[PDB]
Amino acid sequence: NNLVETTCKNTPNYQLCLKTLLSDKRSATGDITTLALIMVDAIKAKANQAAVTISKLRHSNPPAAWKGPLKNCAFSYKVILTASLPEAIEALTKGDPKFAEDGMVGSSGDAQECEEYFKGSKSPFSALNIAVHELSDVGRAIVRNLL
Repeated sequence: NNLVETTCKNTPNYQLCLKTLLSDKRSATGDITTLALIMVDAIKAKANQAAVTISKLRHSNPPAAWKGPLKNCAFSYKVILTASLPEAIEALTKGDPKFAEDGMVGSSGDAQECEEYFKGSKSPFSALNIAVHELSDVGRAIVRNLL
């Protein structure tokens, strides 16, 4: 709480860090490594739901325009969920920060690149790409205190 506020001040989105951490029961007691894992779980929750939305979009006769971007975005979310986030969870739980930052750098890039494919058109799940990107950015900054 004291630590939560201070932790969140050292991030590029103070309000998103705080709304995210204060909404999880683990933040009251948790040390900063716990705050890091709470963020990673929030990125994961949004990434899982983007993956679901993409699948639903691709199998329901999608506009020809969305077909490339959705294909590509499906893969980006596969990388976030089965590589980047598990690694960052590995590194916080049993390793060292450094690699968590790598996984948060990755997931932030992948979520933006997915959004970028819709540029010049209407983007079907913008709030979810932006949330994954911004949560990952907050996450990056938290792990970057640890170093």
